[PDB]
Amino acid sequence: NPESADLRALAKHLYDSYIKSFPLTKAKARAILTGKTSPFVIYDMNSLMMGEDKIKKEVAIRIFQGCQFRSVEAVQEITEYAKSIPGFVNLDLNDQVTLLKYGVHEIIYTMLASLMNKDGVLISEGQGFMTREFLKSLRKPFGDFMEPKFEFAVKFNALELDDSDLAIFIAVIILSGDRPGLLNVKPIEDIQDNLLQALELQLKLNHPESSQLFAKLLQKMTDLRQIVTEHVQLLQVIKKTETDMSLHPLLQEIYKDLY
Amino acid sequence: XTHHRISDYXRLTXLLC
Repeated sequence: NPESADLRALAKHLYDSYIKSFPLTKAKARAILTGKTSPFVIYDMNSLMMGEDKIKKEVAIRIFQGCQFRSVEAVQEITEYAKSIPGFVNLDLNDQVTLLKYGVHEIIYTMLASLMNKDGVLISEGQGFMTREFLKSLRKPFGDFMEPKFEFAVKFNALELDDSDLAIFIAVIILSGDRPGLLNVKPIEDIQDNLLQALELQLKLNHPESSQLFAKLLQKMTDLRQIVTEHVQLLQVIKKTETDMSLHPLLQEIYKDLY
Repeated sequence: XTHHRISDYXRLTXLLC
């Protein structure tokens, strides 16, 4: 019960910190996508054109770079969140850097799911919606860059997690003892073990009807690793065909010798 | 603060530290 209390207090701390760290939450995204509050819809080139006035070189490059710029803002928010996870800033600084390098894209994809449905994605802080079909229409090699993310999101969203759940799950992901090059695995696994028990208790309290949710969520962590792998490869291709396209230097730091 | 790979992580270190 004092442990129970501690675990609930940890869940609460992380939820509070998540809210502070991430302006566009799942609750906020769901309210927008279901009308409880509509986004300008971009479904083709003409609507993209009309969209540029209403909300905020070649189109496919502009959209891809838009995705990168949004990722950069997510890295910032995730880094702030990570600093609030009890124990994190007390780790070896080399290890903190390794945990962020490998963790940030997995979190990006997790949280991107909140903004997605099977037909498209919220953009521009919820002021626009870009259709999946439109993102598939872009020229090679950009035609498919979002499809792995959509596929993940549709499956992930079927678990009906809320932000209080997500706050604990993303903490678990960052505190992964199996990242390459970690110097002190045991303190990381110790923190993750607390987070995992917090997660288990949260899901039991918050999703009593979902009998195997904890196990299902652990599997998603593994799935996240593959989208990242596939994304980095996709970037290799693009770095080949598109030598003139500037990449974002923060992302270059993250991607350098990643996998 | 400083760390072994800082010279390759100016921007990330800016955020973390």
